Amino acid sequence: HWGYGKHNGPEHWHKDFPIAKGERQSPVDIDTHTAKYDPSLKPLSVSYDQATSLRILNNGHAFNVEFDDSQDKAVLKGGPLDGTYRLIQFHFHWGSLDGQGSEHTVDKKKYAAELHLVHWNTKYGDFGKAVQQPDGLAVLGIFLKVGSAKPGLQKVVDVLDSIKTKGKSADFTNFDPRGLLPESLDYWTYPGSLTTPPLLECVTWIVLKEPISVSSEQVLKFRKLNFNGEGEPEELMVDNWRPAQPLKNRQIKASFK
Ligand SMILES: [Zn+2]
Repeated sequence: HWGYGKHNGPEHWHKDFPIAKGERQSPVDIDTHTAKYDPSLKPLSVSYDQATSLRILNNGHAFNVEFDDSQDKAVLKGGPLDGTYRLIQFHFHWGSLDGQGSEHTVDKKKYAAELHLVHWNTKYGDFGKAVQQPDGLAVLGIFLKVGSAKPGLQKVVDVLDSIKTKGKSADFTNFDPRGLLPESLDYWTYPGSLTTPPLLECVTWIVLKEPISVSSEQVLKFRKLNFNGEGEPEELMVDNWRPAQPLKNRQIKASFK
């Protein structure tokens, strides 16, 4: 099955998921000089005050912090978006080394990791229906660099030992995703895809310009996770990122000058 090894990594995915070679695949390189300011964007609205986290799951390719998405509790609106998008989960992609790990790049620069806050358009009723639509999802992407600790990340880091291996979950209530955001909401946006199989072309990407800083120790804890299940050969969950895909007939827009 697909993964991030030599034998089953991104360069193989097209065999089972031909949309891997599609017209609007993600991630992409963000060429900051060619992105264009778009006056027509609306201000981004990130409304996370009423968020209800539920659980954290090691799904074998990342860990997802899952939310109650049965009401409009944690929603994204504005920016390029029409309508209301509900937070369903967030997860990260990260490297084996601090010099790689992000999926998007900025002028070819790779960050140590990238946070994806995944939201679905409430007009489509559930996530599964939303991923079948061209405007089904909105994913807020945030780069991570290594420097100072991120205090709002620590609660995530410290539960990771309980979900070391694929298929493990743990209760994860009362986590506040506001503690993962940078100061600025300036962003780039473009139409793209899921970055994991099934690679569906259903995402409006909103990638923040300002990275967050995490500590060495925090990223090192990400790197102790396992891709494998308990009782299978240990394979560290590292380098779980898809590289940049061709931009094709897309323009990246900026919210800022
Ligand atoms: Zn992701």
